[PDB]
Amino acid sequence: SVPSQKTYQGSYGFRLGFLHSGTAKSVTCTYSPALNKLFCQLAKTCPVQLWVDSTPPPGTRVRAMAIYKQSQHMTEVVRRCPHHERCSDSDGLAPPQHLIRVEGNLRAEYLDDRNTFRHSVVVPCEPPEVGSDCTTIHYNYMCYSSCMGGMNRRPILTIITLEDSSGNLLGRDSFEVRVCACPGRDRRTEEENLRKK
Ligand SMILES: O=C(O)c1cc(-c2ccc(F)cc2)c(-n2cccc2)c(I)c1O
Ligand SMILES: [Zn+2]
Repeated sequence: SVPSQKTYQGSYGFRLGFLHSGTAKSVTCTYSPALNKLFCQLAKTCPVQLWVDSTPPPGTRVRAMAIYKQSQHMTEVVRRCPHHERCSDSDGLAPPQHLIRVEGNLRAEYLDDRNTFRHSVVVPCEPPEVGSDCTTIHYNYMCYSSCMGGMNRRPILTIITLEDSSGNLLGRDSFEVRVCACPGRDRRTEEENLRKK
């Protein structure tokens, strides 16, 4: 009915990481550690790092799913709004209803859960490239937080799960997301609101 959001490093020490992009007016994606919140523009690249202490087995996968953050909306499926689901911006792989896409990975799979109707996107784990210490997934969010008939100004969380080949849980992390026109300004505003409180 509601997916768990409990942080769980698990046996492999799984956790996310984010770049330090700053809060200039021109920034397209920026992460606030104080808020545990990603701010991004519509359909722009959101780099999310995956970190582990030890290598999970071959066949491990990484899934992303959005849920509403407020408890009174958490049973509602997060989906694209009535406008964006019809705007024919498909990449050939993501269903037009899905909020979260993975960019530039032909092995991404998109699930419409047959029991919960929730959407998710899952990719195989791949080792870091030589010279790197982590792997990065590039996500896109395909509706604004404000879209009427969709998120409708309600905050969402993205839950990232590390899963075995059967889909069993190996690790979990999460972050809030706001999809907005000016992520740098909005991050600055919300961090100031937190400081004043
Ligand atoms: O250091 C490593 O060997 C390493 C290895 C993997 C990895 C590679 C292949 C596989 F099948 C399962 C896991 C990995 N990873 C990729 C997505 C989630 C974690 C990471 I981050 C690593 O740092
Ligand atoms: Zn929309």
